[PDB]
Amino acid sequence: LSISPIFQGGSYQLNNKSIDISSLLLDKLSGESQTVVMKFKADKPNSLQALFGLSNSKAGFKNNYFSIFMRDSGEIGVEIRDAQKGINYLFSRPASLWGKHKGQAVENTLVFVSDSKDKTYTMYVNGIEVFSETVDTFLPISNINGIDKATLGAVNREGKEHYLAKGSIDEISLFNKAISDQEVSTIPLSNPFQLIFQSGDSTQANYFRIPTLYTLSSGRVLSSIDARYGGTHDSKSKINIATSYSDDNGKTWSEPIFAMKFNDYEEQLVYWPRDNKLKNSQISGSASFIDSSIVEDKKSGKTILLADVMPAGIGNNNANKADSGFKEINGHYYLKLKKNGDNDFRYTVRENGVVYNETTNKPTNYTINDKYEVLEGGKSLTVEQYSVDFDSGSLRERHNGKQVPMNVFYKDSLFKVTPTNYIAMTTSQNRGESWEQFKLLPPFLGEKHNGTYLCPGQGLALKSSNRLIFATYTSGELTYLISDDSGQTWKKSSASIPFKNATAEAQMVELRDGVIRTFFRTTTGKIAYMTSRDSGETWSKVSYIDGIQQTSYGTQVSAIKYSQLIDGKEAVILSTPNSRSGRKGGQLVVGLVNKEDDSIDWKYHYGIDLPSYGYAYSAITELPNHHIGVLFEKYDSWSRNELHLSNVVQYIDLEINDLT
Ligand SMILES: CC(=O)N[C@H]1[C@H]([C@H](O)[C@H](O)CO)OC(C(=O)O)=C[C@@H]1O
Ligand SMILES: O=S(=O)(O)[C@]1(CNC2CCCCC2)C[C@@H](O)[C@@H](O)C1
Repeated sequence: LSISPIFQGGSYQLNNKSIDISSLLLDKLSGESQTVVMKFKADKPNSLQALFGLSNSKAGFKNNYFSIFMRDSGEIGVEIRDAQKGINYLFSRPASLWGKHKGQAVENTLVFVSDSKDKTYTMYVNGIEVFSETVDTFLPISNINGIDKATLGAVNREGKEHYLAKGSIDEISLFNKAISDQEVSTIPLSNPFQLIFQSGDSTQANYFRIPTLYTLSSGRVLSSIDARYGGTHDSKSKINIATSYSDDNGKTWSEPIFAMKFNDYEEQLVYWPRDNKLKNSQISGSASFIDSSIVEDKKSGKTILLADVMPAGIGNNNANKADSGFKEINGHYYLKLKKNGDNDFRYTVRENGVVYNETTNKPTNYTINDKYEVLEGGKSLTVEQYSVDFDSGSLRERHNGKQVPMNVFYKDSLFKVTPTNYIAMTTSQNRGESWEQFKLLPPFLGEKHNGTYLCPGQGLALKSSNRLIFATYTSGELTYLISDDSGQTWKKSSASIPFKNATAEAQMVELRDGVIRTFFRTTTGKIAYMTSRDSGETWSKVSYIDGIQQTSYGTQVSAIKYSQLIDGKEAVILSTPNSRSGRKGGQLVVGLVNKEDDSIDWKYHYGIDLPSYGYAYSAITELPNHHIGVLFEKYDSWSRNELHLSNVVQYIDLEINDLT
């Protein structure tokens, strides 16, 4: 750093008894700007505990203190309080911490900058900015009226220990300066994780959800994700699908590119509001992609990626359930279009993108190209792009002066698709270095049924054939999409399930040649499964796994077949929260296959981090060196308290010995 600390100490054990460092620190504090750098572990935290306190300990001044505190939910924050000044600041962010990794307490690196010149308080944990708050009336942390105690592991209020901590502070430094963002980035870290996608990267999305991982035949490992712009909200929103790969067993990852992108709205990095008045603000006029899945095709060598596609302002809540968006004429399916001013859909898209008029069966002078863009007489039509802002105190979506190709999925398009959900595919011929323009899959359940929903994660490539399968769900069933010709044509295999309107997110493993077990989310608090023994043509009844708990609403479960024997048996690995309370208590569960009947003995449970720390959607893959890569949402993506968090989708590397 550009300056030396005014105080430095270390190896403090916090065992429900605070340590007083007043004599060491208080007379060193000077000026109105301070930086606290603290390396600390808390693998068995109390419900709510202070790591560091500056306080007025005298009778009558219980509300005059500064503290850095944490919760056993993983939340970190500060309080800055002075009764005389009439100031009570509370800043925090959920899901900011690690507890344990590979059975070992994680050294978290916390940097808090209190900057009087910019009147801004900024918190970083593990190299990640979790909050930055500017105020009209700045309160320097050591200018609190009557401060007489500096405390580790509690806050001294009126002579008593409040917020008693269990943990350790291995290193703490304080500086009479607000160190710059640049200098913060030089502070050495001890992180157990890495980021593949992150705020400020090439996607310019401040948020990410729905990770995938897939190990390709070359040894490259590929990842996809929802790059979500309008906070962490599902569609309707602006969301693109981004990808990144690793050629060195997950050690380093490429700068992300888009596999599927719309441009009716600008790609903006926005700090979405988290207060109770505005947090449900939602980009409402943008088209989007959501929930991707990846597979590799042995035949063509192509990588194939599917995702749901949502027209402008559409998501699963308002998608028309009674319309596929296609017209069936003969045995063929054609995308329907509504033209500006018509109250019905009087057009279809035919072969070679010719826009046809259904009311008179004439072709028009309009065509749809390979990017689903509108051409008139071969000339590209355009629309004006939108940008979003909260400058007026609420969400505004408005034209920004920039023209972009007119797309049938856009709000401002001359021709518009049916307001319902679709599935598209794209392919890469260079293992994720570039992606083709996407194609819509045809409808599978008839003219008047909305599309199914893609199960995020991996598709399945069968070992002994060229069959490709992508699981999807809808009301009352899993609908497996099957291709035997490199994704050129698809057919459905329907498998009834005993829940109506479920989110039956399903992932498959091939237990042995032609035998597929599918594990899926339900509404019962238990993960279910079904088996196919004819490469997906037919499916067994549904069974449930005991020994793992989910919530009533459930969470995606990822699943792989391990290439190596474990305890002499074939192994399957599941990744899921294990909790009936929320999306937390992340585990990998190792199951050994009983060859006699293909039953699975769930023998090992690996705790990814604390039971109380967040874990939601996840991706797992066997890396080429036989380690396991896990990319997962490290927060509760269901909780309405943990919306719009940045850099919570994280990646770790595990070995089987860590799991057993
Ligand atoms: C297409 C879509 O909306 N998919 C979303 C899915 C869906 O909303 C479901 O109906 C309710 O779980 O929910 C979740 C979720 O965190 O639970 C993530 C998906 O991105
Ligand atoms: O067996 S595959 O289905 O082709 C696959 C990869 N197998 C290799 C075997 C050799 C070690 C690394 C993983 C498993 C799925 O989880 C995908 O990652 C693709």
